[PDB]
Parts: sequence; C-alpha cells; structure tokens
Amino acid sequence: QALNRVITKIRQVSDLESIFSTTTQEVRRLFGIERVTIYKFREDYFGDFITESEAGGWRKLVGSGWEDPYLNEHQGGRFQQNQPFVVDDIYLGETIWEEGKFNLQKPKRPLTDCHIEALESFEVKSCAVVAIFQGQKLWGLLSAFQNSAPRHWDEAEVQLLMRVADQLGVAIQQAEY
Ligand SMILES: C=CC1=C(C)/C(=C/C2=NC(=C\c3[nH]c(/C=C4\NC(=O)C(C)=C4CC)c(C)c3CCC(=O)O)/C(CCC(=O)O)=C2C)NC1=O
Repeated sequence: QALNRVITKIRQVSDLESIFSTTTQEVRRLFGIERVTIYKFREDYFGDFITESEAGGWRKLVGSGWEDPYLNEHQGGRFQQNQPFVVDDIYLGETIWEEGKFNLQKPKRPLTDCHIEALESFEVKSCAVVAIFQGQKLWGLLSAFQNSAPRHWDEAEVQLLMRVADQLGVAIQQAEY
C-alpha cells in the first residue's frame, strides 16, 4: 500500500526531475526520517548527489560528490549483486543480508573508520542504501539516512526501498528511451 502510493505519485508526473523529487519526498515522509537521496554513479563509480529530500535543517548534499575508493576499486561493490547496505548505527555496524533477508544469527559488522568518517562528513548516523539499476546497468544508489540518531531498519523497509529503486530505474530507463 505504501509502495502503491509511491508508484502512483511517481507516475503522476512526467519528467525525470519531478520523478526524483517526488520519490525522495515520498520515501522520506513514509519512513519519517531526516534525509533521502538519489546518487548517480560516474563512469568510475564515484558519483554525485542528484536529488534530496531533507527535514530538520541539515546541510544540503545536492551538488556534492562522494568519491568512495572502495566502490571505485570494486566497481560498485555489493550493489552489482543488488545487495543492500543496512546500518542502524554507523558506530556499531551493518546488518548482515543473506538470501534476500537479514541474517539474524550474525553479529553486526563494524564499518571501516574512513567509511564512518565519510558518513560523518555527510552528517549521517544511520543509513539504508540500495542500488538503482537502469536495465542491468548499475546507475546509482537510493539512500535513506537518519542524521540525529541511530534508527533500526527492518527487512520490510529495505524491501520497500528496493522496490522504489526498481521504479526509479524503470523511470530512468524510459527517460533514456
Ligand atoms: C549516497 C551514496 C552512498 C555512498 C557513495 C556510500 C558509500 C559506501 N561505501 C561502502 C564501502 C566501503 N567504503 C570504504 C572506505 C572509504 N570510503 C570513503 O569514502 C573513504 C574515504 C574510505 C576510506 C578508504 C570501505 C573500506 C568500504 C568497504 C566496507 C567497509 O569497510 O565499511 C559502502 C558499502 C558497499 C559495500 O560494502 O560493498 C557504501 C554504501 N554510501 C552511500 O549511501
């Protein structure tokens, strides 16, 4: 039902920029969180923030880039396999995702300190990040951020985010057509 609302809003506009803005706004409102971003990969899997919806008086990320050396060296990393990156608390680590769900038997995996520092540089304290695919080409990332506090991500939220990213990818594909 939440997904149907998002898809309805996405298809009630025509151009890709309106689709991006509506998408980030609707995801941010639905999750009641502080930032949702659409991030576009460059050819080297560095990338730039294209659209954002923020709430709570945070710095704007649109216009800025994040040049992640790991994503560059691994050409998009786990996102080439459409695995999400789910971190309730950037200081405690990621929730293990296996067979399309959380592995509740595994402890959280701490992040590398320079990754944590990059996230701090973007004012992030919690992140759920999923791939945007244009066809089978990895195009970018859809990120849900909490800035003021950790936030618990459940698997239904990550699945929703992935379905929204599917819709974004379809919109990008149709715009490129
Ligand atoms: C909105 C877009 C967005 C980006 C770009 C982003 C960055 C990311 N960097 C990652 C990994 C990632 N990143 C780094 C390290 C760094 N990263 C740096 O920027 C710097 C300076 C370092 C120090 C070398 C490392 C070592 C990893 C591997 C996993 C980890 O150690 O946490 C990951 C996990 C991907 C994976 O594990 O395969 C993401 C999602 N998160 C987002 O939401």
